[PDB]
Amino acid sequence: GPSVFLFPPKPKDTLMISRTPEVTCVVVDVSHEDPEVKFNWYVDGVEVHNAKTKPREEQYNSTYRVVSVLTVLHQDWLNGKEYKCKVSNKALPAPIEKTISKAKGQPREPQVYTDPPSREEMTKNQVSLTCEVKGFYPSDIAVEWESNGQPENNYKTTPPVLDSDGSFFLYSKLTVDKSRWQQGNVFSCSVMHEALHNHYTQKSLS
Amino acid sequence: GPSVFLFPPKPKDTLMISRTPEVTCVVVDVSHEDPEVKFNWYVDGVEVHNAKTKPREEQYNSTYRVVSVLTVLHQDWLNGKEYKCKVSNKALPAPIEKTISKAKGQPREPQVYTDPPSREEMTKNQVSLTCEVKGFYPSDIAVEWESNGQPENNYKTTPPVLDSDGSFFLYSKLTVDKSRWQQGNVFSCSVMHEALHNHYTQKSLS
Ligand SMILES: *[C@@H]1O[C@H](CO[C@@H]2O[C@@H](C)[C@@H](O)[C@@H](O)[C@@H]2O)[C@@H](O[C@@H]2O[C@H](CO)[C@@H](O[C@@H]3O[C@H](CO[C@H]4O[C@H](CO)[C@@H](O)[C@H](O)[C@@H]4O[C@@H]4O[C@H](CO)[C@@H](O)[C@H](O)[C@H]4NC(C)=O)[C@@H](O)[C@H](O[C@H]4O[C@H](CO)[C@@H](O)[C@H](O)[C@@H]4O)[C@@H]3O)[C@H](O)[C@H]2NC(C)=O)[C@H](O)[C@H]1NC(C)=O
Ligand SMILES: *[C@@H]1O[C@H](CO[C@@H]2O[C@@H](C)[C@@H](O)[C@@H](O)[C@@H]2O)[C@@H](O[C@@H]2O[C@H](CO)[C@@H](O[C@@H]3O[C@H](CO[C@H]4O[C@H](CO)[C@@H](O)[C@H](O)[C@@H]4O[C@@H]4O[C@H](CO)[C@@H](O)[C@H](O)[C@H]4NC(C)=O)[C@@H](O)[C@H](O[C@H]4O[C@H](CO)[C@@H](O)[C@H](O)[C@@H]4O)[C@@H]3O)[C@H](O)[C@H]2NC(C)=O)[C@H](O)[C@H]1NC(C)=O
Ligand SMILES: [Zn+2]
Ligand SMILES: [Zn+2]
Ligand SMILES: [Zn+2]
Ligand SMILES: [Zn+2]
Ligand SMILES: [Zn+2]
Ligand SMILES: [Zn+2]
Repeated sequence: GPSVFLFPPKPKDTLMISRTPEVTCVVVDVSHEDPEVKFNWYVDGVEVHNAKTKPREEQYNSTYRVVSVLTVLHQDWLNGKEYKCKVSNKALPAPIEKTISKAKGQPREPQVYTDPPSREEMTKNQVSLTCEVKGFYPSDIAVEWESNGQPENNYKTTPPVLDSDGSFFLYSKLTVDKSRWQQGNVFSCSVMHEALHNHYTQKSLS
Repeated sequence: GPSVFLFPPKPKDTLMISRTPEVTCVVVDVSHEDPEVKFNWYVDGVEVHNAKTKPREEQYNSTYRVVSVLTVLHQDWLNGKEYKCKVSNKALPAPIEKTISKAKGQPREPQVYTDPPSREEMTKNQVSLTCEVKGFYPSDIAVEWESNGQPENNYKTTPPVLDSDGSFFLYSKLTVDKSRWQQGNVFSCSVMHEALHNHYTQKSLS
């Protein structure tokens, strides 16, 4: 019969109050004989009624796919509230229930350190600026680079790695030509994480 | 019917001539009515006959599982030879063929840099020694730490990350208490990779 998938908000949407985090409940393999789909949403077991369900959409494999979106409150998600999607369909023996929440566990604030290019690499035409983020929990995190208000997008970040103390770490490598680095330009590593003050911090390098 | 899975050698076994890399051809879901399994092995399409097939082994879901192991030559694997496992069974319409080789692509030698703890972290009771390995291809790689001939095992390494030039990088973080680091002890980052001389290099820190 039908199958339900429940997806969390985009991590960056949970960390910036300016943005609207949403949870998305997707039902696939809805038949033509049983096309009616009913969604019920609960927040910590309390039924809520402000969800937005889109009209069914027929797929190329002859099934219907229907989606329901519930906006979530910034503080609710961060405070660990649980979001239950309940899907009812005539072709089902009983309704399907899916629950989702923010990654659970005691939060731990990242420590952010920047490291300049080593001497050996300062013989190359391009040098690595490194941002070390360690000791954070949970693993949800965003890292960007900037200089003079404008973003520096020639960077790559490792996934979070589980450390031996149960927290996470990662590294972010921004590559700039010596041209800008030897002029003394300030480059900034920006880190977003729930456990930071305002979920934000930045460390500069020069 | 039956299914075949073909697994490569352990990466570290391919980089040390002392060791014996092996490719392993696993056949699952062999029935009781058709228990006979025949393996044929080819190296670049040439049939070879030195493989070691283990006796069938009945599983808890009422099927047989049978495994064939072919030793591979250090230089053959590194030189991109292709290993074909061919499985024949009466319950099959036609034999199943699986081919495997070393990750393909032009090799690129890693650059290894070590970075000492930043000043900010030197206020903590434990400091991070960092080993940056960048510019390597393919992504198969091994990284360890040592000091005075003995291994330093309190470390974590990020997975390889695909860089913007199509090569890979990673970082390895060894955590030691200031006790050993302030005594001036030499810690060594050891990197194994096909494209290094003897597939090995090391960079020390102090
Ligand atoms: C009939 O067709 C249905 C529609 O599929 C589309 O229609 C045609 C055109 C086909 O060509 C399809 O290829 C095409 O995609 C099928 O629906 C799919 O069903 C499967 C299960 O049978 C679902 O698989 C599950 O996918 C989860 C991830 O889904 C995200 O990622 C997909 C890309 O990787 C993407 O297509 C999805 O839309 C969704 O993408 C995210 O959506 C959210 C919310 O909208 C966004 O917030 C994100 O930004 C999106 N991110 C990305 C990267 O797009 C998996 O998580 C899940 O793995 C789970 O199940 C596995 C086992 O399967 C477990 O092991 C695991 O632990 C976990 O529980 C799972 O694979 C798929 O999502 C459905 N696709 C869509 C679009 O809804 C029908 O299956 C098909 N039926 C038949 C009989 O043919
Ligand atoms: C009947 O039972 C068979 C035996 O399974 C065991 O028996 C009983 C006790 C059950 O309780 C089982 O849980 C138990 O495991 C089943 O065989 C299994 O079939 C599935 C497919 O149906 C196979 O899945 C495939 O697994 C690949 C990885 O396999 C490695 O990792 C497994 C753990 O993750 C491990 O169990 C395997 O032994 C193997 O482990 C490696 O072995 C090599 C060589 O020996 C070593 O060199 C490594 O060091 C080992 N590494 C590790 C970590 O152990 C996957 O790669 C593969 O994903 C592939 O297929 C998927 C789709 O499924 C693709 O999407 C993907 O792209 C890729 O192609 C796949 O999942 C599984 O390996 C089989 N298990 C064994 C032990 O052989 C039967 O399936 C089952 N049948 C029925 C009808 O019940
Ligand atoms: Zn229809
Ligand atoms: Zn719950
Ligand atoms: Zn907040
Ligand atoms: Zn039997
Ligand atoms: Zn081939
Ligand atoms: Zn060699």
